[PDB]
Amino acid sequence: FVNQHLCGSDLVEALYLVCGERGFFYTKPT
Amino acid sequence: GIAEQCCTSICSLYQLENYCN
Repeated sequence: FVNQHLCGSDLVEALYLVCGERGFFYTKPT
Repeated sequence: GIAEQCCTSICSLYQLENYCN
């Protein structure tokens, strides 16, 4: 992880590596 | 809108860890 933007698998690859068992929320519409 | 702040700006491994569950 560094100082870059995210989106798509980039956001999950981070949420999945930071959450894993706690899964992640990830929103879009609201 | 985490994506709007994590897709138009930036995130940190803990800031992203805060969006768990």
